[PDB]
Amino acid sequence: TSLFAAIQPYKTHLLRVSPLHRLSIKEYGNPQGKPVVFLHGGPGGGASDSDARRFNPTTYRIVLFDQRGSGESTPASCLEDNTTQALVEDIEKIREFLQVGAAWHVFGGSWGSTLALAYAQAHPARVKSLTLRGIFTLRKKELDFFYQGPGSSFVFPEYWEEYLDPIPVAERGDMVKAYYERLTGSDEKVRAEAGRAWSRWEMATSRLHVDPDYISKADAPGFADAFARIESHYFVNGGFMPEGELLKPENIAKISHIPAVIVQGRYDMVCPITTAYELTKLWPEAKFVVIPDAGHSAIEAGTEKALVEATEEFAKLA
Amino acid sequence: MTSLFAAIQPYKTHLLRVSPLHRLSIKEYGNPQGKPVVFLHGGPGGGASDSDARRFNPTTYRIVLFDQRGSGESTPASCLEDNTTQALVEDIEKIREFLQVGAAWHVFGGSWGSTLALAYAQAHPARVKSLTLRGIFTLRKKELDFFYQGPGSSFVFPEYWEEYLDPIPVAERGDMVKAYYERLTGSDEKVRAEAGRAWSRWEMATSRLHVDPDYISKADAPGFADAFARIESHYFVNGGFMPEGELLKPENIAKISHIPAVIVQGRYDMVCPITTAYELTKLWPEAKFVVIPDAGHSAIEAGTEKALVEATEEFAKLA
Repeated sequence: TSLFAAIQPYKTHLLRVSPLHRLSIKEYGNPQGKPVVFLHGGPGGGASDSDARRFNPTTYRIVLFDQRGSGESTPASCLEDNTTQALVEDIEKIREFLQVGAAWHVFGGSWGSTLALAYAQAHPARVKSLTLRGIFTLRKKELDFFYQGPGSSFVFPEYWEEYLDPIPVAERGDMVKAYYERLTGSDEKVRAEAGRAWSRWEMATSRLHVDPDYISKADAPGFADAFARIESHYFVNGGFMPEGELLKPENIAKISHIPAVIVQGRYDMVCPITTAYELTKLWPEAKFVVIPDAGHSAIEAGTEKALVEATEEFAKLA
Repeated sequence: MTSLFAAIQPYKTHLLRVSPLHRLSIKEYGNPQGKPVVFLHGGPGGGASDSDARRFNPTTYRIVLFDQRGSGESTPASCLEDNTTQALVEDIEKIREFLQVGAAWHVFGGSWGSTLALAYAQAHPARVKSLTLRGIFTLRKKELDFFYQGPGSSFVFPEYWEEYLDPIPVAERGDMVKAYYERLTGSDEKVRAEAGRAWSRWEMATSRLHVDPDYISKADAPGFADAFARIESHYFVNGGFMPEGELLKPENIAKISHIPAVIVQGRYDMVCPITTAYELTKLWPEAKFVVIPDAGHSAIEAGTEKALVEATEEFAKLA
């Protein structure tokens, strides 16, 4: 493995960011190292100790946190005031609170790359580098390809069937809305059932080979409820941005000078390579790394290796 | 390191007239005394090659290869006149009798070849000893739209998708297949050549898990590319000359449900995605399903090929 040793944090924090929300923040590695912030995906997936393993513990001050309503951040599964703009501002609140300094490296995959791009475009001076994987910009066609069909539905038809099951046929015209309404409804069984099914779909389609250890995560109600509720919340709302906002030239120009690597699995069936590719066209300064036998996940062998190579190289930035 | 039998040349070649127009090149390999098997190449319009004979034990099988109308060495090259599914189906029968193979034979086909295999078996189930099928393709609208129209494979191979869109003015992009067909059958020769290359390239680029430059260069062969694209577009724009979903109708699946069969399907087949194969297995549970987790479309994907030879080896036990 190209992963550094398993590692526990040297400090944990609880930072209030609104009268409602409270973010769990965990610092790993060298307190004197180069500051880097990890943005977990989902949205609503939360971070874990293992995500700290992609950064050299001697070189980096590694900052992990769980975005609103996810992981250990409170209140769990809370959809009130849980928007892209809020999350973007939260990263800034964390940056100052931890006194990391003026700028830091940023690391994100999937929804994490969405937040990274939104953050960098809103505060390009705060970003030393961008290590991006499984590019996701929440465009309609992106979400339709995965949640609506036809799309990934054709490559994983057996799981697609499972995913369609909780939704009456008449409502199948908008899967995300149909799920969101159940995930936010008053009936608890359906909300749990919908959380599991929604989550399972993604777990089952996240790697080249179907991983039963990935799939069983949907059977954890704690994870599945927040994961599904927050995902469906953002997705049904277009990530609270105009269509294609992140890919507009005027916005790409704000971050075109920021040292960057895009690492993308060729067979990513959650966030297909067309989005990443399109980004590379708008942003040729960025380094493009396609993994020919990897799906979506960061732990695909080739993706992981390239990711660590990115953090290693970016540590040379002054 | 391969499950392929040795490279092999035919012991006899034939030219069989099947219409006033068409004339099929037929090539026999292996043991004249062996169990008869007919290989149906894909495309449609791709033609067969000597290498396709390598999936059958040369001691055990009488291996019959032929190029379907207008493809390969069959004449006239790239001819779209009287080139339909029904005609191809009847051709297989004309070959069967002509070669005096006997009452029945094994059938082997992938992609368009599985389409022809299914059509053939449904029309003459008594003539089929077994069915070895790969990359299932039944020419449904959603199948053709997923690959040629988008969104679909377009999302996984965006750089090649762009190349494929390029020859077509954007106002015509609403129906890619018709826009291609009209160019592929137009009077302007450059456009026709250009369209043949681009259409063919798209498929070559998307046919294996790893992009194979040796596959891709085949589109740069105008001889191949012109017939390949013309015939593909011809059938596709015509729905394979069958009602929507004809092959998958229960009453038709019932005609072949008893026929020993194996479906071998690549999980990441981006030309003929696994949903079709999967749906077939639901209608046809008697059939043996083999999914290859790291294979795309092509028969030569490592796992697909291995499973294919295992199928011919096992089916050779059939009395």
